[PDB]
Amino acid sequence: QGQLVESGGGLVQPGGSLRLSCADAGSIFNKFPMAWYRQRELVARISSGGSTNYADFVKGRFTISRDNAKSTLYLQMNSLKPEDTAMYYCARIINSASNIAYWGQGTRVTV
Amino acid sequence: TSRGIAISAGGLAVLLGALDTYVVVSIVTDIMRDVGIAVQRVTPIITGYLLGYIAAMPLLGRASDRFGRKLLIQISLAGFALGSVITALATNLDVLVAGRVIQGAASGALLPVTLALAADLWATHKRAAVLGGVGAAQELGAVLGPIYGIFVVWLFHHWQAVFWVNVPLALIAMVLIHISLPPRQRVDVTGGLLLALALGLATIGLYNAGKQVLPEYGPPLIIGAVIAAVAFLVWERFARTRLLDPAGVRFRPFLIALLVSLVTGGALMVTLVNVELFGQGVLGLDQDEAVFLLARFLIALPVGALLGGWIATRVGDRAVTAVGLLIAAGGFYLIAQWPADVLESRHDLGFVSLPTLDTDLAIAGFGLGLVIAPLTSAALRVVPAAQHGIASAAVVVARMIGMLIGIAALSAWGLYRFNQYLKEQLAALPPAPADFPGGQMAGQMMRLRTATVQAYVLQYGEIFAITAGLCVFGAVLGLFIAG
Repeated sequence: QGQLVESGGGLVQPGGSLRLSCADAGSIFNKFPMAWYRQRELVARISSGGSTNYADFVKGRFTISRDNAKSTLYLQMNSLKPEDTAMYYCARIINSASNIAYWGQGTRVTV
Repeated sequence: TSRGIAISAGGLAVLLGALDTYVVVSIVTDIMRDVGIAVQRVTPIITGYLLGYIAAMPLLGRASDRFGRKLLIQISLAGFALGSVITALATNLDVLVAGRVIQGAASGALLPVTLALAADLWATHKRAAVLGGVGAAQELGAVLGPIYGIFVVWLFHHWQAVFWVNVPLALIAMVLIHISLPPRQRVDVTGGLLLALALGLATIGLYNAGKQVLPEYGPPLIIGAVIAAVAFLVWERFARTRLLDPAGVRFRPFLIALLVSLVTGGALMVTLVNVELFGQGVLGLDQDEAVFLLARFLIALPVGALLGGWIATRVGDRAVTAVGLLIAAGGFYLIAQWPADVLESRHDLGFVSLPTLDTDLAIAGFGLGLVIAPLTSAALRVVPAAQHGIASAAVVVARMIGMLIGIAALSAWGLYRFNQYLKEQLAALPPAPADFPGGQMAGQMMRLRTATVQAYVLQYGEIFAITAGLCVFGAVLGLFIAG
């Protein structure tokens, strides 16, 4: 397989937390850069080897990570704010130089 | 004793002929302009050269067992000049290909004949270090060739200058060789021409330039090549003269050395084509940029050739070929792990870190480099003097043929498994994106692009995983090389 399947969105009281998950396949999970996007707006990016990168609005409040046992990319989101209300998408970046990407039907987060 | 000066003069001819091999890579477009060819059907400028290079090699190698090694180096340098003039005079593709054929056949003799010169002037136990220098001159020239092409067009502003500059350099090489090398009946012409015919059929039939890896004219030429090879084997049982006379030749180690040489050539060509395709297709580079990825692989080859020869004077040919091929295998196992963001990645040694792309190619090319000199040494160890020429040609022709067999076989398997991976990707990607810029057909096209890239990256892994395994198989064969 070679998937990108989001889950974990829901209603959150300000200051609360969520863990978004993005199921994938280990064939390709570790061969491309990945990212999470708002609605588009980049939230977090991770290289194939785990080098993280974040936008300004994150202020260290989230973490993007890989779990190779279930081949899932995650966003742990803590201390959520009303401004974080959005559809969140997990994207595979198919060309890193042009940052051309592909993504699925997202998961909505409302704070 | 003047053997050091002699092999230096020969090595400079080997260098000169090696520049001419891939020089065209940097001037194809300038040729296309002047010859009148549209943006390739230009391929005879490489396939014709390679035909002459491979097919004429055994017979010109054997000729050096009779007529000596100075005379044939002079003849091939004069033919290298002649072919260059014919190409420089070309208003027409048909005249370019003819001149490139003559350049190729000429340049093909220089390396085997010079390896055999080293075999004449040195005893086996120190010889491997000298074979390393000659082999280094070959691999280095092949890699500087494209740059030499750029440079002379920067000097003289016409690609024809490449092949005019060849003429003085050839005359200079003939002068060095005239003063430097030791002064001074038939060869098996019929067997040589039969073998040349077989090699030619295989070379045309295997070379190719998207769901099919051989030209449609390929398969019958390949099957014809087998038949022409049988006719060659059959003739030389009834021939009085033989191209390689089997008296005293120990064929088990000789043929294993040829088969390992064949393996090394496949690993070389597999890397030359797939890395450049991975540059364009996955990394999004220009063709000119993607070829330049090959630099640390291409530079590491002559470095390995030189040092592997010196080490083999001390530890033996079996060991350096085995370890060198395990170094090549390790490099290819690392290349199998490349992600689509490899240019951004590094190997972390804790307290220093190294670029992934550059060092995996360095390791792979250094391993293949280490193997050139001791393979040639071990082939020459098990043949008499005055078979050195035809024996040196056999090792090179095996490597050259292994390049073409390598891409054909591994591209066939890679294409087969690409399509199976493509089935898996199309089945598994999100069937559509949510709000794609440009609408749903743009999202479906991007889904299809995403599927092909993901499938290509999975193909790329298996190819270099198999290439690593075959290098280990070659490393094991390295232990049944001579000693």
